[PDB]
Amino acid sequence: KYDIKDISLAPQGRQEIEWAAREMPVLKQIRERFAQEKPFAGIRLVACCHVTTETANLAIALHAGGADSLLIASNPLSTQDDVAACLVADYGIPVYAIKGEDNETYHRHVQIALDHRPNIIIDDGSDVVATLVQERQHQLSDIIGTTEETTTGIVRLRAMFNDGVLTFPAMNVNDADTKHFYDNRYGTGQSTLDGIIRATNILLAGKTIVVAGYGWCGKGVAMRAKGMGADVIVTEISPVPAIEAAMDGFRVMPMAEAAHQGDIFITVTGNKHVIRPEHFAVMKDGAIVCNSGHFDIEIDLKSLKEQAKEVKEVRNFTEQYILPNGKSIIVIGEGRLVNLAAATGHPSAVMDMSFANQALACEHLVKNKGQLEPGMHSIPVEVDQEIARLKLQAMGIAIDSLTPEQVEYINSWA
Amino acid sequence: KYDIKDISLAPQGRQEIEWAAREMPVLKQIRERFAQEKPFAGIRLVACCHVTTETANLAIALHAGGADSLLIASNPLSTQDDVAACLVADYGIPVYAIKGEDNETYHRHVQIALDHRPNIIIDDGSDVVATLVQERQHQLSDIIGTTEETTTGIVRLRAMFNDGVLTFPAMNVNDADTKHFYDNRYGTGQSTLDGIIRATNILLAGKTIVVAGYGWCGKGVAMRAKGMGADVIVTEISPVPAIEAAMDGFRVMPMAEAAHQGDIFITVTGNKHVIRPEHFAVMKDGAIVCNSGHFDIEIDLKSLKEQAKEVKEVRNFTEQYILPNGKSIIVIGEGRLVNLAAATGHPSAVMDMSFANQALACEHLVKNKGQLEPGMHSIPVEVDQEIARLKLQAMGIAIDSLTPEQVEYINSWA
Amino acid sequence: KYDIKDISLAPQGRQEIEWAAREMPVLKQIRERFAQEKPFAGIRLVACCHVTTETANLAIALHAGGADSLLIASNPLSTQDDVAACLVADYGIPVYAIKGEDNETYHRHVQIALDHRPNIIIDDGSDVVATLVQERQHQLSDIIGTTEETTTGIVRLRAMFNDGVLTFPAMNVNDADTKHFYDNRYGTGQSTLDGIIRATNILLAGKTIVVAGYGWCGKGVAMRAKGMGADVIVTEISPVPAIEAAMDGFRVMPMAEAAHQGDIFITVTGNKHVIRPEHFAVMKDGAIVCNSGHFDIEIDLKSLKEQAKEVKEVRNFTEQYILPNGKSIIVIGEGRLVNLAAATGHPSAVMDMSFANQALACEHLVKNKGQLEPGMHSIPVEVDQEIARLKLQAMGIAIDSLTPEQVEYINSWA
Amino acid sequence: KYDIKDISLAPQGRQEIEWAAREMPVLKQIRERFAQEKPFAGIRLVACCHVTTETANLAIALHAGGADSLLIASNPLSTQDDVAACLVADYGIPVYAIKGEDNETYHRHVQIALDHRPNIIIDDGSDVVATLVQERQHQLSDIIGTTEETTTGIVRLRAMFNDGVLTFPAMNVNDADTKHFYDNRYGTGQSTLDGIIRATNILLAGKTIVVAGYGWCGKGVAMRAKGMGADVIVTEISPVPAIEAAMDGFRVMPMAEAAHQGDIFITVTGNKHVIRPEHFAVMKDGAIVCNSGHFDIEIDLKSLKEQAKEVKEVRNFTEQYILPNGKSIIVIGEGRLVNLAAATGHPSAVMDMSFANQALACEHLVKNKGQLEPGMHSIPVEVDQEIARLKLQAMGIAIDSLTPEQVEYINSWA
Ligand SMILES: NC(=O)c1ccc[n+]([C@@H]2O[C@H](COP(=O)([O-])OP(=O)(O)OC[C@H]3O[C@@H](n4cnc5c(N)ncnc54)[C@H](O)[C@@H]3O)[C@@H](O)[C@H]2O)c1
Ligand SMILES: NC(=O)c1ccc[n+]([C@@H]2O[C@H](COP(=O)([O-])OP(=O)(O)OC[C@H]3O[C@@H](n4cnc5c(N)ncnc54)[C@H](O)[C@@H]3O)[C@@H](O)[C@H]2O)c1
Ligand SMILES: NC(=O)c1ccc[n+]([C@@H]2O[C@H](COP(=O)([O-])OP(=O)(O)OC[C@H]3O[C@@H](n4cnc5c(N)ncnc54)[C@H](O)[C@@H]3O)[C@@H](O)[C@H]2O)c1
Ligand SMILES: NC(=O)c1ccc[n+]([C@@H]2O[C@H](COP(=O)([O-])OP(=O)(O)OC[C@H]3O[C@@H](n4cnc5c(N)ncnc54)[C@H](O)[C@@H]3O)[C@@H](O)[C@H]2O)c1
Ligand SMILES: Nc1ncnc2c1ncn2[C@@H]1O[C@H](CO)[C@@H](O)[C@H]1O
Ligand SMILES: Nc1ncnc2c1ncn2[C@@H]1O[C@H](CO)[C@@H](O)[C@H]1O
Ligand SMILES: Nc1ncnc2c1ncn2[C@@H]1O[C@H](CO)[C@@H](O)[C@H]1O
Ligand SMILES: Nc1ncnc2c1ncn2[C@@H]1O[C@H](CO)[C@@H](O)[C@H]1O
Ligand SMILES: [Cl-]
Ligand SMILES: [Cl-]
Ligand SMILES: [Cl-]
Ligand SMILES: [Cl-]
Ligand SMILES: [Rb+]
Ligand SMILES: [Rb+]
Ligand SMILES: [Rb+]
Ligand SMILES: [Rb+]
Ligand SMILES: [Rb+]
Ligand SMILES: [Rb+]
Repeated sequence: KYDIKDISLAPQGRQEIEWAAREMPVLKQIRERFAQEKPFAGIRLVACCHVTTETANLAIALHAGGADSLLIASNPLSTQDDVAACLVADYGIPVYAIKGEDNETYHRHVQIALDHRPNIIIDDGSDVVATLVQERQHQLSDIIGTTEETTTGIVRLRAMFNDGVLTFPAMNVNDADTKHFYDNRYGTGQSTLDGIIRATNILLAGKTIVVAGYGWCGKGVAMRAKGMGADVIVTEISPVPAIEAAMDGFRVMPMAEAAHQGDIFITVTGNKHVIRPEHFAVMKDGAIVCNSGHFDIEIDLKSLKEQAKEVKEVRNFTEQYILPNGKSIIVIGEGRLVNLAAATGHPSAVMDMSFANQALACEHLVKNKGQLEPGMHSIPVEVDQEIARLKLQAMGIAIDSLTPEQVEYINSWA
Repeated sequence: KYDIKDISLAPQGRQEIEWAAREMPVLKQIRERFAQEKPFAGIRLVACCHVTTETANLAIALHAGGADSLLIASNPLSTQDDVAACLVADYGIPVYAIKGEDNETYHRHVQIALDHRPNIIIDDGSDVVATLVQERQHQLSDIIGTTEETTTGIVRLRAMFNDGVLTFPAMNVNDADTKHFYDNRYGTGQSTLDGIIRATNILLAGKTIVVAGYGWCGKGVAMRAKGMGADVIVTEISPVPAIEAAMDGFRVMPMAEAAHQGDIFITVTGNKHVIRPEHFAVMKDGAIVCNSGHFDIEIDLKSLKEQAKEVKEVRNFTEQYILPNGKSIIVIGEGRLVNLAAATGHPSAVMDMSFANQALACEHLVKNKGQLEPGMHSIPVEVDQEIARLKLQAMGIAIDSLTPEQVEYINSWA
Repeated sequence: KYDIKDISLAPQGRQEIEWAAREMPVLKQIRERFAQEKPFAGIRLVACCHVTTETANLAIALHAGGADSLLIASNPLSTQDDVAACLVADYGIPVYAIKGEDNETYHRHVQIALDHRPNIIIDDGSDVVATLVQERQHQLSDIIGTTEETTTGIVRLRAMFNDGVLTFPAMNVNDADTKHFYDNRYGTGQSTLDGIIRATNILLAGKTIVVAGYGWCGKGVAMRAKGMGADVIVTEISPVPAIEAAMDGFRVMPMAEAAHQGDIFITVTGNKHVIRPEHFAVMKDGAIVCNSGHFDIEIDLKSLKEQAKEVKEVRNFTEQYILPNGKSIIVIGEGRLVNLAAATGHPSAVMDMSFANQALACEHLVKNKGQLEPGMHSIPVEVDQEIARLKLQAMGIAIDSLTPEQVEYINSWA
Repeated sequence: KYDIKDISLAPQGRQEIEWAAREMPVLKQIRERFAQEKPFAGIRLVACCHVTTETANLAIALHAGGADSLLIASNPLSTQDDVAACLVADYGIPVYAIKGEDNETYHRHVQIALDHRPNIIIDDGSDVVATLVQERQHQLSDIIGTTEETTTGIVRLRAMFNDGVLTFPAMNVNDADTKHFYDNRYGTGQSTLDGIIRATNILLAGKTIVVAGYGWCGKGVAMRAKGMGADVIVTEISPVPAIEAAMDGFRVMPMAEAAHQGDIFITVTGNKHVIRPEHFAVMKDGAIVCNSGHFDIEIDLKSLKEQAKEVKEVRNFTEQYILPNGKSIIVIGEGRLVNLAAATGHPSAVMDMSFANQALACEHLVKNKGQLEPGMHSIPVEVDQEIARLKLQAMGIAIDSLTPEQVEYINSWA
């Protein structure tokens, strides 16, 4: 079966999926090869991903390869209901995903997905893999391998590995060059601001925007906020990215100092409770807070709800918390990934490369079944580099190649 | 009465109007003085504006001042139907404006507006003022003055003046410092890209974006396109702004040369047929064209429709024209103002200053009734500067002031 | 005769003058017409300019036109001694200008210039014109007109006008579009940072740089400081440019608040005592202060010297003032124009347009002798626009032109 | 003994060395510890480095640690003669380095340095290490280890390793986070443009600048050229950095296409013959070419000299080659590292971290003598991270630290 909002949205979803595919030519080439070679014949697969037009294009590629897939939502607010209807109605792919589903429904979907007995699990944040290892030790025989889309999931998998429970291969998709160099940086940079503007309509120019974290995502968000005229503050816990932020022209300071100054706060750390009650207490009246790291827990919304004497929905995706002293704190997207909650996530141009990595990582797991050591595996260099070559070609860009004399010069030392 | 889509949308419109008001503190101060002083007591007023949350806040301010106002849509795609509902149901202000109305409905609304016998007309593009002068010479005895919001309207007013038919005062709101330095540049820069992204979800980074025109709007569009990672080309007809664009790091070239290279074309010239049939024929497969100047005629869409063998709707706000050779041209928003057709227009932060100028220009017209010469009047300097002082204060920014000795130094030449 | 450092430097000066001429093609075209038409036959001329390779190219053009010219230094630190040598030895043009000359030498040079009995005076800062009006009322019968290169000179001329003593025509070269849109903004933006880096070798990335003033020069300085990775603070006295700086992404605040934070301070206001004793006392240990407005009095160096217990020369163009608490304040170029004191001033590409305006303004004065009203005259629009057309062509940039139907559309209001 | 230009320059060199040390506080702390602990007592050391004020501060730190050092120039045009005089006269350190020395003198200095019988070799480009391994196999017993400052040297060392001749430990200083993230990127970005401007005085705004290579140095040069208003073209041989360049807003193309368009060409590839005769032949008349990669061979100057019918020195650091068809090619710095040839190299702020890595890498080699495997060693993470911590502290920047609960969250997976 399936569990979706409205099957009648399938014609609209089909339209949106085809529009998204215009900038996914690398994944389109992979799909056409998969249709011929059927690498996933007889394989059962579970994908826990954001249910978007880009994920649909990945799901259709795995379907073309013969995979018996089941899809569930990575996050209650990121699901595109028209996409879910199209995958069920047009491709017969079971989808368990409703935009705005409660937590009980989400956990039921994880159980149904584990009952599919997947051989391959594509995960985004590692929730299904963690639940497999904790609750379904008796199913581990099914597992050929798993993949992990995002930085937060990679951290979880390392914790699993160090705990001695990562007893199967897991492909580190996030850390492929063609994933986090583009998706995490340029994709998040544009789509995070997109979500903020779609939720609030606010002018970014002249605002002070605080970016917590200066890794791949933070560099992108700060870069684009600056491009839109914002005064950017960066917070960090490590000195190397902190120095980078300073030399990129941004003001670096502890969050306690930034909390007095920000008009908009954006967390992209992958860590818990980066913005806390002692920070809410000193924020400007009407300060906006939002999260672009995989889990909402980066903002301590639980404490904010306790502190506040009133909460009201002021707009789509926008809630106003009123503190007992009468000052307000505006939260976008209930603290969930603001690019996917309030807009449509990354453009398909960067998801082409992220999901090419997903598709070829799944092919890698099956082709090498019985030959991969348990634990985390990076994407093979040849795969990573071929995705880049294909994407640069599809963007219409030509570059140079080394001559035999230049190759001789590199290998020379005298 | 009125002519709107659905009066049941009024509670939603009220919520949106109040959200937009948060960054209109200057206009709010004017509203509060107007409610005390009633400068528009006994005055009938027509406003032909984009029916947005920002225009609503202007209409409420004129209402507090005593104006007997009637509002019609400047453009069929920019009307926000919940705003129209709120103005009718909560303020008793007649609104003739339905999103998506046809051309005949629009011209019927203009005739209704003129039958209101306004003493003051606020216009955006000067269509109502042109109709008044053309068809209603007998009504000119009613006119205390008019105002004009946008650059294309100022150009039409100059042509009316030179034709000898501008026989009343017209306030040049567009060219106030606190209007086109901010609205036209920073407002359009953000909101134009907002409309493109809401229509297409396209990644701007890595695209070649052609901006036609490097005036106030084109400077803003190019600045923010560059900030979002695009490769920017600028076209021009005048050498001073062309040199500026070169020294700002942009490529400058004729549109015939840009036509082969652009991925996204954005017209902001105020002129007719800037993108032409001979340009469509050489564009890249899947090039996107859109317009952010007041009238759609900047793109020769009539010719495009005759060159195309087929037109498809690919998603909201987006049409795909397929040429006989199979290549596609994408049009956003039917060539209408892309920021207002596909998104919500400028943020309220800059419309605060634009519409503070409108309200104070109307006050200037009434206080000086029977004393102003016919023709175009600029916004008085003391007014323009007071809007800037109030806005800067409302942004929480403090600056310096000259000491008495520094003042003496300025007036010393020895 | 002349008064220069070393005439043996002439071959070196000739080489530098010819290098600078490569990006002065507009002025070269004017020189070639002048040599045919001789507009300055029988005219005596004084030029008080920065004695640079660019001024040399201007002097050569006036010479080709027949001018009996005499050149003196506008500023003791900006004189290039090899340029002075070449103008004397190769062109027989009297030059009174020695790099590093003392104040008494400068004032002696002004007296020599006035004894030349000029009919035309080109001034930069209006010092010679003020001396002429103040001391030489009997010579005013010689004057056909004067010109003024820089913003501070225009301000002094306005004060002369309002005092009733501007009894001849003065051409406002600074405010020509092709002057202060390019020279003042992009020229100063690059050359000011050039002077700072040549004086100090300091990394700009990661520094907080305070720019006093956000007019044409301050916009350029802030733009390029930001481009080099600095955190930029802007101070102002007027709200319109303050809002601009905020929407350009810069922090705006009073200088008293900036004084605690800046690593490098750059004054470009045209006003007196913008950096003050109460600012020195709170600056960071090792803060650098410099001036890029025409006169050094923008920084209160007199007070700094009295607050300091000791001053050391730390390298060329750089002085270290040590305060009693042991903290240091670094002054570049003794507070004189840092681009011209520590480097070579604006690139010749923008001086081409500035000094094309000078040459054509002198021609305008002579062709209209005995016909111009006393007071300030702007550069004629046809002149300003022709300079822009020639410069754009010389940069190899082609743009569009309106078709006949597009022209008709502009003049249509119906 | 020693071999320098002029011992009388020592007072000026002392001044310049002290000025440079103001932004080298990390290396100053290392020097003070070294003065106490004497890690290099009884050690002989050779450094082949650019003989700059920053290298002098490193040499003084090694001297404080008890090292018996000898310094030679890495490059004939980068030597600062006043620094060389100060090291000889004030510290008794043998320096063999004359700015502008011929190739025969440079090779003699390498022989004298090898006759010092070093135990530690600090190299920049690996020339001395290669000569040791090729010519002095009988001295390898002396060697505790070597270090390598730059990317080109690292490539050479890998070639040595793969050839089986890297029979001792070599510290990869270049690839430390606190080296190539800042030095190669932000340092080269500023100092390369500094050198171009000091040599030519050219306005960068409005020029087309071609950057060959988009690694750490290329990203910096392109970023700063764009910050100065240039239209930037990037050439590459690999698709990952090529896609990055596009998404950063730059035009990516093969060098054969860029050769027609560039006004200024900058090579930062580390490879041979990136700009070739077939490229010179299509360049604009007056195109400027320069190199910022360690060796000049990135530009085929040998072929340019053969093709040209004439060469003349048009300015300091600037040569004009005239081709038989009369077009000119301008070369800066004889194709040598333009930041060091025409200016003073990187600011001391970034060399503080690069040379902290050098100093602590030398301490690491001695502390671990007899315990390091032959081959290339990366800088230990704890050393790399401590340099960053110390530099961030000295820049006056404070950041956050993880709470115990955040640490628990990272190590958790369920
Ligand atoms: N919303 C999206 O579409 C999207 C896309 C990609 C990744 N992500 C998520 O974004 C987050 C960040 O990913 P990334 O690739 O940038 O990771 P990263 O490892 O590259 O960077 C994270 C950075 O945050 C810093 N940091 C950690 N804790 C911090 C704290 N308390 N305060 C300040 N800085 C802190 C770290 O020092 C590091 O520099 C993860 O949750 C990842 O899954 C979201
Ligand atoms: N969409 C919005 O919200 C919005 C906001 C403000 C203004 N506008 C409109 O935007 C347009 C531009 O206004 P502006 O204030 O920038 O005007 P402007 O007068 O300051 O600039 C227009 C520029 O376009 C150039 N130009 C004219 N015809 C051209 C052509 N054929 N090709 C290339 N360049 C050409 C002109 O030389 C000029 O530099 C007007 O139609 C105005 O009404 C729209
Ligand atoms: N060094 C150069 O090569 C060079 C080149 C051009 C002009 N200039 C000089 O630069 C100065 C500025 O010229 P401009 O064209 O930018 O002038 P402008 O009139 O366009 O701008 C000056 C700005 O400074 C602001 N200001 C004035 N007093 C201030 C104060 N006390 N604190 C802060 N802001 C203050 C004004 O509000 C204004 O916005 C003048 O002295 C001019 O002669 C120097
Ligand atoms: N001048 C300075 O002060 C300074 C400072 C640091 C490093 N360097 C030198 O700069 C050079 C580059 O160093 P890096 O750290 O940026 O190296 P890197 O390995 O990070 O980057 C080099 C880049 O050039 C590209 N490339 C190689 N051959 C090419 C070709 N033929 N055409 C185009 N692109 C090509 C590679 O794909 C790579 O992306 C080296 O020679 C290094 O020693 C100089
Ligand atoms: N349009 C999208 N569709 C699917 N996944 C997305 C989209 N935008 C972002 N993501 C992914 O979501 C992850 C965070 O949960 C990121 O690693 C990113 O790859
Ligand atoms: N949010 C908005 N509400 C009302 N008018 C707008 C909005 N955004 C842009 N405009 C105005 O529309 C005019 C163009 O028709 C511009 O001059 C601008 O002032
Ligand atoms: N290279 C230069 N040669 C001559 N004058 C210059 C140069 N650079 C700046 N100036 C001029 O000096 C004036 C300031 O005194 C500026 O208005 C500017 O036009
Ligand atoms: N100021 C400087 N002093 C010494 N070495 C430098 C300087 N600037 C750049 N370099 C170094 O030169 C190397 C290239 O030969 C780079 O790796 C860089 O670390
Ligand atoms: Cl493949
Ligand atoms: Cl008011
Ligand atoms: Cl001419
Ligand atoms: Cl240490
Ligand atoms: Rb979508
Ligand atoms: Rb080599
Ligand atoms: Rb709205
Ligand atoms: Rb010069
Ligand atoms: Rb130096
Ligand atoms: Rb966790």
